[PDB]
Amino acid sequence: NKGKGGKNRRRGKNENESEKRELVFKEDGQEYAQVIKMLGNGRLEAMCFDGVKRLCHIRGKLRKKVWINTSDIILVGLRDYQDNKADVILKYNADEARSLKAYGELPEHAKI
Amino acid sequence: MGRVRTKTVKKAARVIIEKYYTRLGNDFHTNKRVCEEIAIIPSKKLRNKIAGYVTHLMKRIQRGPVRG
Amino acid sequence: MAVQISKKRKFVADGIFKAELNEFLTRELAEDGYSGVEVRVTPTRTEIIILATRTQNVLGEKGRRIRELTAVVQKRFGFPEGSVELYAEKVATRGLCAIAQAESLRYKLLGGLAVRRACYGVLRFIMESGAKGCEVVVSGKLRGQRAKSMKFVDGLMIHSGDPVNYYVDTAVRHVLLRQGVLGIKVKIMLPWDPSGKIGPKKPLPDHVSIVEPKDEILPTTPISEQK
RNA sequence: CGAGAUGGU
RNA sequence: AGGAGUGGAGCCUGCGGCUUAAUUUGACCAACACGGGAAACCUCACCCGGCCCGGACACGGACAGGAUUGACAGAUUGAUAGCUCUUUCUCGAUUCUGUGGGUGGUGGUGCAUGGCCGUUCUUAGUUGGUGGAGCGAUUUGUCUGGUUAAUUCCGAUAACGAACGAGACUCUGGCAUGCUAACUAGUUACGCGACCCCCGAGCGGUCGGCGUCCCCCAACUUCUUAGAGGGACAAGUGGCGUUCAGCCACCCGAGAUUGAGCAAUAACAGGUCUGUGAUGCCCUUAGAUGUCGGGGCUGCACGCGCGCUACACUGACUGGCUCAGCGUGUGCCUACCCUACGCCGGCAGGCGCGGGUAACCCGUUGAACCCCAUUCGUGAUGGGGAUCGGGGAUUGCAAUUAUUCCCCAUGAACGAGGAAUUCCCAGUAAGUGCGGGUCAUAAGCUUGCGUUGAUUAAGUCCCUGCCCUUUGUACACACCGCCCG
Repeated sequence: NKGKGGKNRRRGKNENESEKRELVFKEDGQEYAQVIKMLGNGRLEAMCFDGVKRLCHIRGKLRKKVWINTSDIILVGLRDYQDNKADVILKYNADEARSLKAYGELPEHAKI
Repeated sequence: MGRVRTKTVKKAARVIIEKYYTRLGNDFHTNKRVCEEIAIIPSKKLRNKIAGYVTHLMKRIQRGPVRG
Repeated sequence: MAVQISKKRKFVADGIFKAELNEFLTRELAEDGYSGVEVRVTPTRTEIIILATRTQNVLGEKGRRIRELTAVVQKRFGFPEGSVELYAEKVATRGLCAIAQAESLRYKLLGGLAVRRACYGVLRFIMESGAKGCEVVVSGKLRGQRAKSMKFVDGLMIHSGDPVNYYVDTAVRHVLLRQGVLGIKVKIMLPWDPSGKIGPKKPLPDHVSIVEPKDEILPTTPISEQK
C-alpha cells in the first residue's frame, strides 16, 4: 500500500500498523509518559503523569521502526533498582491516546 | 538492411564445390537444380541462399585460388 | 440426442473428455508407472488403450482393476452397458519418456534418498538410454529454512523456434515432504529416427547433408558397344 | 569551463 | 523536424484523505478502466440479527411400558424458523450423552514453499573439456583492424575442438486467365419463356435497352472457396571496398525493409496462500472464523491518474443518393439462442406465424464519416448539453440511494487552455462506425475488423538511457555508497 518515505529500499516487509490494534493498558511495573526532549544515542527525557521525570531508552525491538518524537505519548517499564532510568514499550497514536483519556485512564495533563 | 551470410550457408557451399566442381556453372537457375539432388536441404529458402553463394564462388574460382 | 449438436461444440466437448480421463488415470496409476491414454471409436464400441511400464499392476490378480476401471469409466461418463473396453499396453524405451522419469524420481525422493544421489541416478539412465541431452531441476526448501534450486544437465538442449514442439519431451511434478512441497522438472531431447518411433522422422532445420561422389573413371578413349 | 547540497525501512 | 494531443471546462471511472455500525481487501519506470473487479439479491470476504450439523470412528453409559425423530393451535418472531413457551399426538435402535480424535475455513504468514507471471534487458550476451600463464583469487580461448540489425562474417592468432542465444524455424500479407473441381459458389450463353420502354438502323419485330424475373436433362472455372506445386538469390549491369567480407545506384519484376509467435546464463527477499481436492507451521472448531433476512462496497470541504463530449460556418439541422470486413447463434448440471414476413402503436414495445445445430436461415450482412440540395448568419447563437420536474414500456423473486430504454420541458461551465508532459515514420498518425468478452437486465473499458487517408525525417549523441574497450577509487549494504569538524 502507500509509501510515506521515498527510496530504492523495497527490501523489507511492510509495517501493517492496522486492523486488530487492540488497545493496551498498564500492568504492575509500568507507567504512561509524555516525551519532553530527545537526546542523541537512542535516549530521551520523559515525564509520567504522577510527576516523576526520568531518563529513558528505546528497546532494541523498536529501533528504526516506531519513530518517537517530542510531545508524543508512550508506555514505559520501570526498574526495581536504578529508579531514575526506564525503557519504552509502546507508542500510542493520537487516535488511541484520546481513547485512553475517554476510559479515564490518564489524568487531565496529557496533550493530544 | 544486412545481407551478410551466416556460417551454415558459407560452409555448405564450400563442401558442395569440393565434391561437385565439374557439375557447376554461372547460371543460378541450373545451380539451384543441381544443389537439390546432391544434398538434403530442409527449406526452399535455405536452398536458394546456398545456390546463390555457390554461384558467387564459381565466378571467383575462374580468376585464381580461394584459400578454403 | 434428439437433434445433433453443432460442430464447434462437438469438437470442444471431445477435447474436454480426454483431459478429465487423463487426470483420473494420472492419480490412480502413479506408482504403477502410467504415461498416457489413447481413445478410438468403432460402430457401437469405444476402445481405450492405456500405456504403463508395469502392466500387471494395471490388471491386478485376475484382471480385477481392469474390471473396476471399466465400471467407473462407464458409470461416470454415461456410456451404455458393455460399449467400453480397456486395454493395457507396455511402454517402449522407458528412459526416453519424461513422465515415467519424473514419477520414478518423485517416489525415489519420497523414500528418503539424498537429492544429488537421486538426481545423478536418473541423469545417467536417460543418457545411457540414447537421448541427445537432458535437463533435471529440483527446487524448494533443500537443506535449511530458505529456498534453493539445483540444475543437472548433459548433452544438447534447444529452447527457441518451432523444433521444440517435436524434439523436446517435458514433465513437471510436485512431492510433499514433512517441511513442505518441492518441485521437479524434467526435459529430454530426442534423437532423429528416419523410421522406427524412437524419435521424430523430420530433421532439424539447419542440418544440411551432402551425398558423396563415387566410382568415376578419369581417362576415356572413343569406343562403341552394340546390344 | 553558469548554478548542481543531502539519504528510515 | 513536425503531427494529434494531455495539463485548463462538464461528466464517467480507479486511488488517497475525511465520514461511518460497516463504508471488506491486494498493488505505490516494473501501483491507480489493474485482480479479466460492468457488487440491486447471489457473488461476499465487511456490519446488525436468527435457524442448522453436513462432530467420521473408537471406548464407556443410557435404552424395546423403548435410544431418539417430527408437528397442528395460541403466545412469540422480520418471518408459515415446532427457534423458544403452554399442550399431547408421532417415529423406531438410524440417534442421544461424556472422553479421545477428526473435519471445514475468500482465517494468519508470498519474509516458510511449489506452480505461474512480471522485470533487470530488446539489447548481443553466456559456458565446459584438453593445452598455455600466475603461490593465489583469477586469466587466455571470447582479439589490433575492416564489415554487419547481430559474439554476423573476413582475417589475425598460445591456443584447438565444441555447446546455448542470434539466424534458420512456424503462422501471416502481396502474385498464377497454369493444375485439381463444385445444385451449401458463380459466370457466360441459349432451347428459350415472361414483364416494361420505344430512346434504336428500323414497328408495337427476328434484331435493341433494363433484371438478385424463371427453368436447363447447355457449356465452363475469369470473379468465390482451398489443396499441391511455382517464385527472390543481393541473382543481372555500373561504381566504391587491405578489390575479401560487404556497401550505394539502376534495369527486369506482383515483390528488392510486410507483421506477429517462440527465446539463453545469472538474478529480485517483485506479485500471487483471494484460481485449485497445490502446501508446511500457527489460529479457530456448536453462544463457530462451515445457511437465510436487511444494510455496506456508491457515503463528500479536499489532492492525483486513465478517459468521453466540446468551444462552432473546413459547422449544425431537415430531406435525397450510394459502398465493408472480422465474428456469433437453440447452454450437454446450469434451462437463456440469432431472426425474416404480416398486423396494432408517435415512440420504447406487443401479438401471430415461419427458417436456422448454419458457404444452406437472419443475409446481396441497403454501416458511419463522406456525397447532392435546403434553412441559419459571427449572436454563449438554431454552438454545447451538464443539472433538474412530470408521464410510459421492458428484465427480474425484488428497481427507493433514481438497472436499462422512450417522450415533453429546463438550458451550466466552456471562445483552443499557466509551469510541465505522453505517443508516433506509410495504408502509418488522426477521423469514422461495426463484432467478440463480461450479460436475467447493460459500455464512456478492453480485444479484434474494415472504411477515408496527410504534414515532417532518411539524421545525431545534445538531453534521458543501453552495449564494448582503456582509466581512477578510501565503494562491495556496491554513489540512493563511504566520510570530517
